[PDB]
Amino acid sequence: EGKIDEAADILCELQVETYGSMEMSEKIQFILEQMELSILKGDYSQATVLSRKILKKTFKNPKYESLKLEYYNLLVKISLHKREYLEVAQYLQEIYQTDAIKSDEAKWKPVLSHIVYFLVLSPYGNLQNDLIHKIQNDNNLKKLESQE
Amino acid sequence: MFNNHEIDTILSTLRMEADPSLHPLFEQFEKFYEEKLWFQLSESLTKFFDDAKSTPLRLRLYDNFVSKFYDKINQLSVVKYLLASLKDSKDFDESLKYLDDLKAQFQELDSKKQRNNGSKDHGDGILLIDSEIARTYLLKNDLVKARDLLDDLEKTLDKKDSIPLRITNSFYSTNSQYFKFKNDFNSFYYTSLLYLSTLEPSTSITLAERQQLAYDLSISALLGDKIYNFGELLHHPIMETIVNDSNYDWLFQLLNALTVGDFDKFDSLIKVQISKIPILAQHESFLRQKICLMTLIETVFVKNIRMLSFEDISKATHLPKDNVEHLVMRAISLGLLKGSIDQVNELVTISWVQPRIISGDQITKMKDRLVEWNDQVEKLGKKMEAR
Repeated sequence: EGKIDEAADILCELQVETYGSMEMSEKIQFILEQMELSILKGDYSQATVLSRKILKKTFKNPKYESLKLEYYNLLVKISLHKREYLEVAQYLQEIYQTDAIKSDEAKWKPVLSHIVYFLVLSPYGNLQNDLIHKIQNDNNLKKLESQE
Repeated sequence: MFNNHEIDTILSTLRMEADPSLHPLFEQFEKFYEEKLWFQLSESLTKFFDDAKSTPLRLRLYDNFVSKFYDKINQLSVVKYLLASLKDSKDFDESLKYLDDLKAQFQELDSKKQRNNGSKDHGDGILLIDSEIARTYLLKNDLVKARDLLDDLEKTLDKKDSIPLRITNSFYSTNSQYFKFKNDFNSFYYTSLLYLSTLEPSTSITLAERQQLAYDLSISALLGDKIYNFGELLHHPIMETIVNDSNYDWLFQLLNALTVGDFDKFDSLIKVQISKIPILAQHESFLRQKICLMTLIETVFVKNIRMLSFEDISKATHLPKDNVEHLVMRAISLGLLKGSIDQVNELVTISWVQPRIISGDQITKMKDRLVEWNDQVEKLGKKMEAR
């Protein structure tokens, strides 16, 4: 119907009223949808503050797959408005090891094509120095070798 | 002939009264197969002098001995030449029966022990499985699936230990063709170095391996760069004992070509066959520029001179000074010189970390300067003996 600004304010403090500390799984779908409302609204800094208390606690729990494959997809869209290529490389980290353990190389290789492509966009780093030599990037596409 | 039956009878009779492993119907079949002196199969110590002939498809009868087999030679000696004689067979079905169907925990972890190995003396073929998977699929799969076979291998190499270093030969033989299918041979050169050091022990000390190894060492050292250029050719002259021509004679001229650095000697080095690779055009200027630099580094260093200029460097390589500045930097990243070349001053600053082995011309003056010049400190320190 064309309502935007009033959409994010409905799901903001309503998810806390139901389960504050109780059930995070039911809270997952609300934070993800509200962060998408800020993307369509055009404010990248809004959705950044909306996700705080969840933190990395999902990583301290057994891997649920597609959960971790969602947050990092919407966090890159936030950095798209800011055009910051440093934070995008950090959001591609946990999913880099996820598709290399659980999933196969079908979806692992095309994501890596943009992982090392964004590393040239930053003045190296403490973590990027260990991102130089990789065992699995020496095969398949030659452009992956060219970027390596 | 009868050498199979006569020799096996002596060693078996002195141990067993009747042959435990050989079935009385199979006893006459031992000398019944071929007309030659040595057949395609044997047992105990007689098997040590026996090897593959043409197509040893009779190994199934040798595998048929299980129950009473260990009463002559230990039960773990079955897989010794089983997969060694089939190396030239090149069959997928016969390989899966001796690798996947062999599995593990058969009889060996119950009433006996396990030394792994299995291709010498007596050992279990479980370690032999992971070693021969990369060789069977070497000519089958491509550079994609070839990496997964190395993961279950390299990790197994660090998980378990083996006294003979021959297990790396099968590891280096797989990486030899794995690197040959690629472009850059730098990794192929380092692979053949540790492969030659493992040639001294058993498992084919014959000169048939040096024929195919000389072809690998010629191409690896040509497009590869590790230590010097031709310096590793005179350390192990194994090529002088095999065919001189047919790509083996290129190292003959390359020995004296890099010391000279004349373009006329390069025509006899590279030919139409090797010129179809674009990698050769890149390393053609890499070999000459480095060997001319190694001489200048030995020339620039006498006493107080650590610094070169753009004169002798550009005239020796016959290249414009603009590219030479950035062409040495490709060799600088290899760990040769840490210096920083200037521009306006036209002076090459050299920080020399290079080991530069093959000494003995310097040691006459070099070692004496560590004594006589050090004796000056001893003479001046005798006046400090007051307290």
